[PDB]
Amino acid sequence: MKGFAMLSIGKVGWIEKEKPAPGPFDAIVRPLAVAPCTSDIHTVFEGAIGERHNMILGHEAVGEVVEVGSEVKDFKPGDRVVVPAITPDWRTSEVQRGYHQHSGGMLAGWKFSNVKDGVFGEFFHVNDADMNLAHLPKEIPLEAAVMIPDMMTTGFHGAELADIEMGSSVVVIGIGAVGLMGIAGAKLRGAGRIIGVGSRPICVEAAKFYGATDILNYKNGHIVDQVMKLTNGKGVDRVIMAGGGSETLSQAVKMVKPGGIISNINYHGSGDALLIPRVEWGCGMAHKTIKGGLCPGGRLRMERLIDLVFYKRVDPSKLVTHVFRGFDNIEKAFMLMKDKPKDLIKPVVILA
Amino acid sequence: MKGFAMLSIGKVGWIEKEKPAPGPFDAIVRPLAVAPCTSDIHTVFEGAIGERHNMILGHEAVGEVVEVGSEVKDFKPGDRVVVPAITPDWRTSEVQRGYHQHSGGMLAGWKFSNVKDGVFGEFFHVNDADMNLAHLPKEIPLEAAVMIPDMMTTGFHGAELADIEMGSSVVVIGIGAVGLMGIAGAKLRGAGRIIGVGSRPICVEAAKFYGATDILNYKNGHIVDQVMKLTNGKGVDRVIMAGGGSETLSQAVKMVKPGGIISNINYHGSGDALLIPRVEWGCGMAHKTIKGGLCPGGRLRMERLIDLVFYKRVDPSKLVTHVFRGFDNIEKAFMLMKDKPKDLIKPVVILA
Amino acid sequence: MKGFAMLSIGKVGWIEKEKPAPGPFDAIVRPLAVAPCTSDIHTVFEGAIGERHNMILGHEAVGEVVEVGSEVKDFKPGDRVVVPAITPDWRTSEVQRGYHQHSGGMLAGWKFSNVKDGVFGEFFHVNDADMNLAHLPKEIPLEAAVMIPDMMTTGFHGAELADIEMGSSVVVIGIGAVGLMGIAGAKLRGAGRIIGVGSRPICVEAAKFYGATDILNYKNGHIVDQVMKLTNGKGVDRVIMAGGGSETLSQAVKMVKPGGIISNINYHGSGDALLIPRVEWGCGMAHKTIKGGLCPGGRLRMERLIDLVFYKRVDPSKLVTHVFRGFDNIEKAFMLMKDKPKDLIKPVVILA
Amino acid sequence: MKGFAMLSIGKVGWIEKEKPAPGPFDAIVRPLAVAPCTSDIHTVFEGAIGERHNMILGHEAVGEVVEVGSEVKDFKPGDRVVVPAITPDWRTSEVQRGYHQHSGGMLAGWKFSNVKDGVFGEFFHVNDADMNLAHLPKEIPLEAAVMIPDMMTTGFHGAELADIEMGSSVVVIGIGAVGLMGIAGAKLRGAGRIIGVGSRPICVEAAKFYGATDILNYKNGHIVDQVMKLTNGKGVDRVIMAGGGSETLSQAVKMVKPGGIISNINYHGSGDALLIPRVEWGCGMAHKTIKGGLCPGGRLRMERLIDLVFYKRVDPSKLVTHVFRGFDNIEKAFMLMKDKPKDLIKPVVILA
Ligand SMILES: [Cl-]
Ligand SMILES: [Cl-]
Ligand SMILES: [Cl-]
Ligand SMILES: [Cl-]
Ligand SMILES: [Cl-]
Ligand SMILES: [Cl-]
Ligand SMILES: [Zn+2]
Ligand SMILES: [Zn+2]
Ligand SMILES: [Zn+2]
Ligand SMILES: [Zn+2]
Repeated sequence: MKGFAMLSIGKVGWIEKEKPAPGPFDAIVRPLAVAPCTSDIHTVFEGAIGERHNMILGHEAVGEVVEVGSEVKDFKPGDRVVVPAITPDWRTSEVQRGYHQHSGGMLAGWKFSNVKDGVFGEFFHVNDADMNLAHLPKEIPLEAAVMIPDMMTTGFHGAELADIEMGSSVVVIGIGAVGLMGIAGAKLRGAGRIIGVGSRPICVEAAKFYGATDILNYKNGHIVDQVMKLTNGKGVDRVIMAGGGSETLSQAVKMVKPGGIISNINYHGSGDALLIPRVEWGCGMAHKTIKGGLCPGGRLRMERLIDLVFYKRVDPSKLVTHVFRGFDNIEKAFMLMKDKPKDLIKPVVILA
Repeated sequence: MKGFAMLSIGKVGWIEKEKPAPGPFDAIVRPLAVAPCTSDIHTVFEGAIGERHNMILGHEAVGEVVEVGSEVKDFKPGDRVVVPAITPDWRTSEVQRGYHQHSGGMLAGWKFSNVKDGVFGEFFHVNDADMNLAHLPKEIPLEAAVMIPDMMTTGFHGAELADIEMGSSVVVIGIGAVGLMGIAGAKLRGAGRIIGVGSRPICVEAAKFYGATDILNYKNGHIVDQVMKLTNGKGVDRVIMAGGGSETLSQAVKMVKPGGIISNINYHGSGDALLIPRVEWGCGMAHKTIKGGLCPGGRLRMERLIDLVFYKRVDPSKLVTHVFRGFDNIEKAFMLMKDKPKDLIKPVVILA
Repeated sequence: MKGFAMLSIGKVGWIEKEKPAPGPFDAIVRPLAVAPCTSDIHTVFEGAIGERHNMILGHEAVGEVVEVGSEVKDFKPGDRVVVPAITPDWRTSEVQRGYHQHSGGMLAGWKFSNVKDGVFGEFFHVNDADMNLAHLPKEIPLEAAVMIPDMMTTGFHGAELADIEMGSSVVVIGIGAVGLMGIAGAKLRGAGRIIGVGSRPICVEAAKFYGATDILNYKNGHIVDQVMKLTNGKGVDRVIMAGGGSETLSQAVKMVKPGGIISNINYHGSGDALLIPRVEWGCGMAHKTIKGGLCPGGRLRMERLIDLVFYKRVDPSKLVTHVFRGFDNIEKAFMLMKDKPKDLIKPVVILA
Repeated sequence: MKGFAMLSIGKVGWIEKEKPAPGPFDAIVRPLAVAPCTSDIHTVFEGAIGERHNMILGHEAVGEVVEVGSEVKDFKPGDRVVVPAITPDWRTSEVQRGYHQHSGGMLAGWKFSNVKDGVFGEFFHVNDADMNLAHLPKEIPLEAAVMIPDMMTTGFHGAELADIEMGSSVVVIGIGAVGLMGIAGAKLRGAGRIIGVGSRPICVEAAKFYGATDILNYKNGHIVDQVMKLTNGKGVDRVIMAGGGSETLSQAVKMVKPGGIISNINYHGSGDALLIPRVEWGCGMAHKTIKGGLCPGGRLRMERLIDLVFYKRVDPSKLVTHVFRGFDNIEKAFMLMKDKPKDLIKPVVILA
């Protein structure tokens, strides 16, 4: 089979690999719709998580079950499923500890396009079908469904980690796909004011649609100053770091109230360190908590988000600004995330 | 001054009381809009809180500050305010413990028409204005605003206590005003499926408006059997108890999943005890946590709920089915809560 | 092989059964030390979990692995291991929800002597050896180690659910083995005053040993009255229910502060319902949270408790008043739990 | 009256000041025993929190009330009291938010020797006596009690913020007085393995006494390698940062497991930023939570810590390596904190 792979740092291309076969608990799946992630740009062009050789890319897919192992009980060939970007080995210590994202080591629940051939191939392999796949309700369009495995789970996790109080104020820094789902998640956790930070007009409109009550641009002056101005010097209860550089951490510390929470869902891809401003962190005593977490995955996570879409709590289709037909256009969609045109949020490639 | 009072258990009527004066930290407030609460029906007629003599009733008001003590800093004569039903003494050990609702004793945070002349007078007294009042944006209509002091803080507290997971299923038993804000709160906490329980058509329509995806009627079979058939024997993740008898707890225990949470905000004003079904509570080992709390009050709570209304996260006006004008209709509005018309959710009396 | 079995309700005896064989992920273990649980007495003589036929009793063992399936990686024949009383199926929705104790159904994590042949046999079966077994350090005596599978995890879970604040006052109702571990767990969570409730002299001394500052005996007045007296009317921050009838629930509600928490770890094998006193539960608004959970099991839990024993944070050997040797003494140990004598806390039978 | 004070950055001396008078809620207290804090060293000589002129230093005292305001109810002249280091204004939004340490602003709950004359004078002023004083039981000697206002509440807060799981592993970096209480606190939260990092023999002995099961010295290699060695490369569940420079944060991140928590209580007094290592923090996605908080104060905190001392949960007397008599020796003790002789942990000056 063919797949679109990372050949080595800085290099991508189509390659040929043998079609994968399932273990007793696994599934072979055919992608029906897929999408490229900013994370893969980081890993390919920034070397953000080490070198790789001929690793098929991509980890956002809706698919058709093509075969299952003899122990798989809940899925069968022909079943349409949503595939989480995160597909943990479930029988590990980290799972017993409550962190499947890290089953087998740091970030190891994220297999596709990390330590496993991704979804940009004619077939891909899913470990532990029964624990890691969710059935796709026919009422959910492919384009929207494909926003669930990564964009929705990541953005909503930003809002979960934030431990938002009802009616409290939230700043979401960065309004790309993850940030927009951060705003939406924040809204679904009962935030009052939601201040989005960004400027691409299509992101700004998306942001308002998902619940931002205010939009700040980096031109009306420093973001921190603007937030202080909007809040009369009082700052905000929560900050979700969804994009930008690592100087965003400092901005977040400077913007939040003492006792607030800063939630990072941003995949930082470069730099040796992230910096915490000493003084505004109360010299370590301001109770400004800093969290940062890989999105949840697995079947339960998908079914929960599926329910959120099915019952129309959120509509992730607005994230999808580009849709292409055809296997080969995986590459086109991939290059789209690299040069990132100004009208782009998320591309989806339809394969059926 | 005049005030509408409980003369004694089973008796209400207008009385003449001396106009209250403020200590250095207090404000005197004149109401602009008020509403009656079901809980005052309990105390007046079921002696639910013991005997009382000439206690002015009511604890749901938006008002205007008339005078403030020499130590009051943030409010002055003229300001329009939302008054929480719960107005605690803030210098107590329960406050250091984090439970203002019980400052000075169980439920002691609730003073108005509990241990203090309530808001159905030409004027009323607010202890600690700076800590207990919040400015009312002019953008918010009185009939919506008056839903904040009690109905909203109560319904929402049901959803908070419930510790809702994003996408999880919630049953709300009882769809009166509080129950309806429970449904809204659940949605605002990110609930997927929300199953409301109750019959009154007008409540039913408000329940759908606030987020209910299902409405269960007692008399289509016992509620637990209905919930099971809806959820294919799986049960629900959370139950909020907002109305009905004490048998409601057993129903909750039976329908909620192990590891689930049952959140009560209902006033149970009759019977010696509530019953937990031993077997369905796993004989004590089912991790079915049971919680029950008085609504938060104070300035912060009000300010937070106000932001939710102000940024249109919730529209409380659909709670109001009856609007009266003039100080005299307070009586009519109160008795309306006693006989409970079919078309009634919540009555409001507009004064100026 | 032979095992000591529940022949049917009210009847116990030795039976012959075939030696179990392991699946790919399982282990066959031989007991090196075992102990009887009060829970089994309820099962056999009160039919508290339904009738059973020839079900081997017991679920507290330290053992020697004698056989492992082909997929077992961390355990091999000859390994000395601590076996948790709870051995869940790990690949289930309840696990993904964070509740292994309920994997596959309410309490389904508890297999041994519930839905599965228990440890009172020449051999027994442990499902999922890698997830469910823990290595026993040679430095821990068998009799101490066999308190870990159940007594310590249950008792400590009582303190965990109690969510104890440092320096706060805790009452533990019932000072049998579980309550004594409740006392120890509470001290290890940083409780200040710990008030144990019981009368048996041997349990009384042990309670003191594990950290009780006060021991209350019903012969000195109503427990609630006594707690109110000890706390000069203020009550206590937390109550752990570890023994007594279901009337302990009412006592616990009446003695805890508003905002407090009541943690049940007691197995109520009798009655139709537990009763919550209405008034003292603030008619549902006192923020008096009621929790109740089956103990955690599996490998992580065992390994954490082992560390606590290993580093001398707790000494569970004081739970052990009777040490027998040999399989026959299993029956003697069991019956000892039945007609519980006055010098008895926990009996242990050492097999090699 | 006489006071020992910071004249300006890098300068200390005795000065004469007006004896303060109480407001209606305040008390005037004379010190019976005081201790100096490393924090005052940072503020004076590193100008860590900015310029100051004639600010009486010190915020750790046990004292006798010599006058109260007309509104003070629970304290009278002659009463012996433990005075918390943190004495917040209780009627503020931050208190409503649950963060009294920052009442009126970041760190503002900390008044003595921050933005108010401290306890190193013949008298000092305590705002809101009834909320901020605790009675000293006669059973507690002055030297132990004076460890409560700061050392104990700070070290214990480190363990509380760390959210320790029972039997889990903890590294405490820095074993001066605060770190030693961090060790004790962690043991009182049910920690299993506890690894202390530090070198001074007297601290090493105290660390063992308080619960450290291992002790690491910077001399024997990089701390992170040492910890990876003690833990078979698995790292630890929690890290408490209680001393050292800011490079400690990077150490803590490298040391802790994914899903772990890092709790800072160290008062950093120099440098622009603190660095988080990008890679070891999973590029922002390792779920390695960073916390950092000023110690709780107020009456309740003191009362709970008094219980821990009274009921012999912790014996803070071992922190006191130097006791001097006489008011003038405040200077002696303070200079000890500057010079840090190898046998010093905490000095105490007895004034009665
Ligand atoms: Cl096509
Ligand atoms: Cl006051
Ligand atoms: Cl096998
Ligand atoms: Cl003993
Ligand atoms: Cl060990
Ligand atoms: Cl005051
Ligand atoms: Zn991605
Ligand atoms: Zn009410
Ligand atoms: Zn048992
Ligand atoms: Zn200090």
